[PDB]
Amino acid sequence: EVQLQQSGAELVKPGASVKLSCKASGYTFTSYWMHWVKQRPGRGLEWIGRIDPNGGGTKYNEKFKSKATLTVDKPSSTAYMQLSSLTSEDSAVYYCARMWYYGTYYFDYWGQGTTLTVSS
Amino acid sequence: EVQLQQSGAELVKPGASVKLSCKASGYTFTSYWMHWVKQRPGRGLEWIGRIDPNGGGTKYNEKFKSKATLTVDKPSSTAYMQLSSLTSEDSAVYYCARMWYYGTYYFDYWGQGTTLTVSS
Amino acid sequence: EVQLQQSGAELVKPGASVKLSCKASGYTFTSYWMHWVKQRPGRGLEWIGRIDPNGGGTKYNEKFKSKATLTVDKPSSTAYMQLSSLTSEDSAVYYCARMWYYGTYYFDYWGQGTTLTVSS
Amino acid sequence: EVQLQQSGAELVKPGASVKLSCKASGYTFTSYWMHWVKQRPGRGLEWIGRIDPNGGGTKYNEKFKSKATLTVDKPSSTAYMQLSSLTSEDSAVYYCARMWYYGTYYFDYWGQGTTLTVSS
Amino acid sequence: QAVVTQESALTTSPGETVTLTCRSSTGAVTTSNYANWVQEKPDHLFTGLIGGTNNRAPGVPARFSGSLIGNKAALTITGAQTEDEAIYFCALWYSNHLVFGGGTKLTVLE
Amino acid sequence: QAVVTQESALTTSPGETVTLTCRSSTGAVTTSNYANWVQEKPDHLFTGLIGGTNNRAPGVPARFSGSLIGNKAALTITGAQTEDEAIYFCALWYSNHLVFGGGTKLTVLE
Amino acid sequence: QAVVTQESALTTSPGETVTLTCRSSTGAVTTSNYANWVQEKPDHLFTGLIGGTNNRAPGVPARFSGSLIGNKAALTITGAQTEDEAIYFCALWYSNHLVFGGGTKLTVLE
Amino acid sequence: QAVVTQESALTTSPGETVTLTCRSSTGAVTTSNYANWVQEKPDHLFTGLIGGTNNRAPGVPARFSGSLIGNKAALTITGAQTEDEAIYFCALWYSNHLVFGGGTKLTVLE
Repeated sequence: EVQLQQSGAELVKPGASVKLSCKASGYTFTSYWMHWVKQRPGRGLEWIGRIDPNGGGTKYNEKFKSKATLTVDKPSSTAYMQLSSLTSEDSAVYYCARMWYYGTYYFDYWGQGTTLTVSS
Repeated sequence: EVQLQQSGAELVKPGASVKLSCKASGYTFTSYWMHWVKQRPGRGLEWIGRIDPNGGGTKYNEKFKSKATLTVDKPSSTAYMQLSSLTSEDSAVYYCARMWYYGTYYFDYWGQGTTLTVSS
Repeated sequence: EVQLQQSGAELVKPGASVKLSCKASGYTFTSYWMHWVKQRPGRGLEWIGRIDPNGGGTKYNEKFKSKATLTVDKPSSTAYMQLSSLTSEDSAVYYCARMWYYGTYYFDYWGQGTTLTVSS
Repeated sequence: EVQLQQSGAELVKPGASVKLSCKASGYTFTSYWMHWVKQRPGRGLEWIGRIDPNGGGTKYNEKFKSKATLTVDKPSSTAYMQLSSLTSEDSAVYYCARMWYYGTYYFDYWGQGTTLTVSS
Repeated sequence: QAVVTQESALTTSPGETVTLTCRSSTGAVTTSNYANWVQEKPDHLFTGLIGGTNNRAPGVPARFSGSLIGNKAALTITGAQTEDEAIYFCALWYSNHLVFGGGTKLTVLE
Repeated sequence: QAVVTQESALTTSPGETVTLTCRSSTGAVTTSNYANWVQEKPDHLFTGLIGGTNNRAPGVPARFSGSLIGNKAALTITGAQTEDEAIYFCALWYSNHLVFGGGTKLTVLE
Repeated sequence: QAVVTQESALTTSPGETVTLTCRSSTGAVTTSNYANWVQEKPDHLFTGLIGGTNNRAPGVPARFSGSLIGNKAALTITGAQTEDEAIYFCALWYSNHLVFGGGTKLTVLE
Repeated sequence: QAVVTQESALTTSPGETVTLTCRSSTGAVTTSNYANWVQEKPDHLFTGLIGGTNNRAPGVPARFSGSLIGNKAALTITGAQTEDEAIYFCALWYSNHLVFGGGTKLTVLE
């Protein structure tokens, strides 16, 4: 209210490719920009990228660009993150957050974060 | 009240075969169908199968059917889950839950879940 | 009050030999028998053995007897547990508890448990 | 108030060299001596060393002296700890704490501790 | 294979109304999915709240109600209390077994 | 070898009565098993509540009582309070050592 | 590459005022860093509190304010309440992506 | 090498008095060990309570006192409150560095 929705937990194994989602109550992404924050103890929070549902335009870091990925199910209201070829250090709790800056209006609201378990 | 009972924690090593139980206050399984929910961070909750104490009839997933297993001690009131040939990713907290759908009457009551430690 | 004392945390590496202690406020062990409960998620609680400070007499399980060990610093008031040749599954939280059964009088009081970290 | 500041979490991989910081509200280190407490379950708390910002003078343990390191950003107010060639057991929560003994005045105030994640 | 999707969390205040949703990746959720909402509380405590889309378990106020909205199953919570703060998993029936969502975590302020 | 079994958890409300049970896999629990019930609280805090089947430790109200029902040992809790929310492990004596159940976790609402 | 630094924690009492700071390792924090302060609460619950250095999100009292002090970005909290006990992360904008501090954890007594 | 030993925990009730002790494995604790007692609270929050055997940090009531009993250093707590529930680590000085006990965890009921 306005609330954002990710899955509890997902299980994957090294070398496999998994995808996490972020919905809006909401109604739909785009527009209300998308984030993916990674949380691994002490480290706390990492970043990843964004996606332009209307027709593409993602942005990450020199390190993320391989595994990184950002997307949507515009005919519904979903946003997506894909870790291709996961590793045991991919394991973590990735947060999704929207909106703006691009700058619609005018603050993020967090999800709960999916526990990515890798692997056994 | 009505309460369901599983063991605190069990220790096993890879390639070994362990078995977890689920009792009822209760009185006995069957009937009041059985579940096994697996919990591993982010992933949250997985499923496994059921058992027909009166004379067999378990059901799982294409992936579970190997390690999967569902049972009872009808002369007492126990339900059972057996992980044959465990792995380090078998490690988790497996929930047991009953009843119905089959559809006796008319909701599940959870256990506390056994911590399956694998291994050291 | 009456309170029992173990160390916060101890760090060891595989193949190394470490020793954990259990004191009494108290005053001293013996007599007021000694326990060592091992805690590893789901598994919850395991056992280990006892020691007869006055002049020896420990008892464990067929599996414990190798690594197992139970002792004291009678000239002070300490009780002891020694894991010889630890492994990565030795890692856990071991509880110490006293007294009786032998049967002095007439209930256990727990310690807090040492976090055994193995290893890195 | 008076408060001390370390980073949430840092991610590193074995053989890599990372550095953690400790600030003061405060204003600056030196002087108000520096500590680094390592926390790994059961083990609880370990130590590491100190640094003399004015012109060097660190002190650790026979075991720490390799990986150990203590420093500052005197033109700002930061204190520093560097783990060269980290390992998977370097992983932990390292606390920073100041002051005194040397003995300015006259108690430590803790930070929150950085989660050092090693590695995946 | 069957993947269930729900919101990863929703926040709220006591007295408000929050709806949680549940969709299947093989088509529309339907009555033969017998959508269940089981409440999970800290230390892995699981309780079936609703089953068969709209059926309340014993000891559950009718503040909790479930339904099918379009092609999604929904759990609505009315007059949200503090005690409700919990994870709400969706478990759907596909012929002979159960598939679980990742669980929607609902928070209050407080 | 000796495996001890107990309920993995029980839920309740303040004022109710809940019984916890404990069975051996080598036969009937008996007096020479000297069944113990030690209460565990968060952060691994362990307290012996009852021992020798029915013997209360000092500082334990007689709300807590233990016994043998048939071939099972039992711990009954009467007038359940909130403060009682804890794990209840069963530790049985087999000649010269102690075997522990997985611990029954009891919850209140609240 | 861009490393963000903040205090690893600050302690306080209800009614006091605490300032949290945020510095870049590539130079002075500036308006084009659009410094954000997002509040995190237990169980990974994240909420954007302030953005664009000084802009409050909806539902945020003006007790929370942000700014640039010299070459540092700052978040000041006035009339600190208990409910404020949380981790306060700083997220800075570098052209096309976001870099996060390790999060400053603020405690009250109580 | 220098190993510090303390009780792994102590339990109590509000208003009581509990003493925590600290011994060195190289001999008697002495004034040149400058025994410190730093309080740790959940989420790794550390606070120096006492130093130099008997010296209280600012903002610490004289309910907290430290000393040397025989060959042990001691921290006594008088009129124990609830808020005191915490881990109490002993850190001893050996010439040029600090050695820490495993921390004594003190509980109240409540």
